[PDB]
Amino acid sequence: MIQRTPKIQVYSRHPAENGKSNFLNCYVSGFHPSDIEVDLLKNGERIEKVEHSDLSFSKDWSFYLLYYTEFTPTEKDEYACRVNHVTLSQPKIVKWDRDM
Amino acid sequence: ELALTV
Amino acid sequence: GSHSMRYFFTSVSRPGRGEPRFIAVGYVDDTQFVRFDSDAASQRMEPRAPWIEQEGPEYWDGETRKVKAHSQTHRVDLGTLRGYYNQSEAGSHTVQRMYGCDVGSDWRFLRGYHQYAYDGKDYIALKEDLRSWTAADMAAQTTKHKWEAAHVAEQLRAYLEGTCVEWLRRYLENGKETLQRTDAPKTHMTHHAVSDHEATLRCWALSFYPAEITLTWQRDGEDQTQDTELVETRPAGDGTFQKWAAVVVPSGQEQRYTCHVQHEGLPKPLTLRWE
Repeated sequence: MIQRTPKIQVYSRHPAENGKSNFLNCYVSGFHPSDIEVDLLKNGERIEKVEHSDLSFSKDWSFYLLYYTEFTPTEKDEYACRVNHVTLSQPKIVKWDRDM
Repeated sequence: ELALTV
Repeated sequence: GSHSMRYFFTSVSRPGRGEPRFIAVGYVDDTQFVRFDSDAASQRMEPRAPWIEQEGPEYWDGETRKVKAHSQTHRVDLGTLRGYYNQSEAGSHTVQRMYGCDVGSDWRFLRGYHQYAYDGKDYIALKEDLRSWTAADMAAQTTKHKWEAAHVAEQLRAYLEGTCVEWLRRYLENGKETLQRTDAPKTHMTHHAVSDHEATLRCWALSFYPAEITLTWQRDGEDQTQDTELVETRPAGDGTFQKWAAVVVPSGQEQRYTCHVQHEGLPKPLTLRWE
């Protein structure tokens, strides 16, 4: 069966500024089949109040989802996205990098 | 608005 | 600008855990306006854009009825597909269907589409004439025989040239502030050393709508397409999109490199420079 690996991006909606509320996004795209686990992490713990988009797909049939939560960046808080999917042999963690 | 089996 | 309405359907079988999960969504261009999820409590077609909410109870009732009928049809498809391919009960499988229409700048019909996939691969698609079928393997030929004998193309064509375009125009009108807008990308480039002899140059486009964009790096005017990391266009979550393209360059050659941004909201394509 066709299997396609998720492309994972973790990023803020607006340029991050400490003490200013924002939205943290994890966008996973290009994957197949649709069954996927996506969590947003704060200091390596699962963030509970995380919403996601409705399952959709691209011209090439691969799936995409946006997971998102409101957050206020600080100096010391570290964010990340944890994704598991049949194409990944272990969960993959992408760290949020604010200086890209 | 919305509009067959294989 | 040109416009589109497209509906997307995904059904996934779940061996011995009850009935297939069915998710439907509808979009105008890059703006989603409806969803249905077979697992949710409501069992209703639901609004996902503010300008759809004004549609009255007949609409919601009709779309809920039709969406459920699309779902049941995919439940049958999953059974039929497992028989065409001689597949066991033991494995999950996926049917996907997409249909809708494109209009031009003058909102006249440009193109219609009606496509299915099974397990991530093209299965059968309505051709450009809306009268004929492209079937991608022998199983899908069996579907093509059945759909030709039942005159399926004709009924699809009437929707795609007629109803589809009429509702797209109506949505475009009602959601004009959201849908008939173009937001030009806010562009910049970032520079970060990766060692004492190399730097990452990353060309950014932010806050743009619609999603379609081209970002390209040149070195002395020559395209660096094999050396460019291009991420997938991503939603900001506020109705606009973001994208970046990066190259790793030797330190000192920054001025050789230019980024080139193409978007329908730009009066001219932009060239960004390190000098």
